[PDB]
Amino acid sequence: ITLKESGPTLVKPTQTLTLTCAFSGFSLNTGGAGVGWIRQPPGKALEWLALIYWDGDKRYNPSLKSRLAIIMDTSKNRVVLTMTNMDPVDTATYYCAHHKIEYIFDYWGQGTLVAVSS
Amino acid sequence: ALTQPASVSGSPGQSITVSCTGTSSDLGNFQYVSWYQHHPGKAPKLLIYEVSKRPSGVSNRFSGSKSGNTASLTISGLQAEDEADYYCCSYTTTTIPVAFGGGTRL
Amino acid sequence: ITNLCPFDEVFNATRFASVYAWNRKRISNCVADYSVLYNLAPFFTFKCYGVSPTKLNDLCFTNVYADSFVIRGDEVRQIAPGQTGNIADYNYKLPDDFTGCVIAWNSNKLDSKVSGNYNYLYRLFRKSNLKPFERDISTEIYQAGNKPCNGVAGFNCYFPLRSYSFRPTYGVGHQPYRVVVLSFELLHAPATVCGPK
Repeated sequence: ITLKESGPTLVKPTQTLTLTCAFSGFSLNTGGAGVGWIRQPPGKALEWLALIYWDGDKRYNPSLKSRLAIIMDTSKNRVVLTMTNMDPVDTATYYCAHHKIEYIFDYWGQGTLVAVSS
Repeated sequence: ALTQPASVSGSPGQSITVSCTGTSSDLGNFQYVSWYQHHPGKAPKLLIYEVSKRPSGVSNRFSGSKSGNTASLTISGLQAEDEADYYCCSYTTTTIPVAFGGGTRL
Repeated sequence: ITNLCPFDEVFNATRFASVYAWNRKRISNCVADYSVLYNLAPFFTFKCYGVSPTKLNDLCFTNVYADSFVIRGDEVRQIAPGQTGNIADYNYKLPDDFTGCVIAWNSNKLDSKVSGNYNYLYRLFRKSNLKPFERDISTEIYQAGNKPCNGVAGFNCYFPLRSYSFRPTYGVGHQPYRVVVLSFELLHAPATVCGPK
């Protein structure tokens, strides 16, 4: 059970992020499961961003739904995170997670960090 | 969001305990609270689910319980590797549905 | 006499049909013992109206059928032979001479979503009542008494479907609580299913 995601380590603030995360083997025949993304800036605390179920449902968080986008490969290859209007206050590292009801975030990944290149 | 003790410390071996708490109006709660360890450079992992339950492949020294509007976890057997953060998470009902809280420091 | 017929499909399906449109899966030509049920989950209710679960392993059924519902919270009590209510006047119904019984368990872990699950719909109101064991998938705008309307919406003209918002914080009393309803007939015809002996 391995999780891995890739993205550009250096990003110009005007550039929109396009992040891809792939999972190698899950129980795809289930209900109420999915994959979400979490970020952690230096210090302060965590904050939840978004998560997508297997049925294609789309559940962005309030106050940030404008600047987020989701692309589902639908072939279990990977999932895609897209955000617009990168804000230097949001420089942090983003983690993948196997969302569930029992397990809030069951498994995680090593994580990749990105900062503005202004 | 949630409030947690910023700094917690105690003598090694035994005699240490950490807790989380929050406003009862915001958090319906009644279920679904968990504690996660964090390490520098390593991915987080789950320790406890549904207030007080332990998954497979975890140490027996880790447990916890909640009462009223105060959730807590019990840790015993302090070694040279238990110096890890403990994040407590649950479902809220206003604005963001997920609150991670302040956390801990070891 | 053959292998175990697939109760693992009815009781362990990935998704369940909505309350307004419930599917049926006819099961026949199998030998099944009601023992694997207890290894599923803590049952909120397991009340049986025609027989006792302990003695149910030594009977032969002419035919059986399995349903699939998504009830809301503490309103499960109205699934009974005679009790009326919103889902007992405009949705699935039960006869006054019911046979078989009801298995229900908490499904908050499987059928729940952050910000609620809208995939399940129920019909609040109808032109009249409905006799037991019928379905009505037709969807049309419903007026109120006198003023005619069609397609458009406004004063006393609105859609006849409303979507649940289950959420993961509603707690007991506002939770999915999946349920499956069987149906038996006692030795009226040659038995398609029986128990081990």
